Amino acid sequence: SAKLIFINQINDCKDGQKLRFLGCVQSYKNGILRLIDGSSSVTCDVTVVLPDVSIQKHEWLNIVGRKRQDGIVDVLLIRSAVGINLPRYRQMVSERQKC
Repeated sequence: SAKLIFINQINDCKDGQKLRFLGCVQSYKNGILRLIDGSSSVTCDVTVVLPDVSIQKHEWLNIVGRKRQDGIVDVLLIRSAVGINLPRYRQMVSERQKC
């Protein structure tokens, strides 16, 4: 069960921790997906190209992956977040963390 967090909290987590977060595609080249949320960013290693994951610059994606070290996440699964209500998403994530 991945901890749902913002990209700006990834560096607070322990190496090897499973995480789920949302990020906007800055670039996707040669196996590396650079994701940004506001002023925070994370480099995501999409180590294997698997079926059914269509990525485009500037789209928002939901990532489940493992933290490798600060700023780097090994990806486990990618789901599209087209149409996501960003402010509501942030309130919901934060509400769970208020727990």
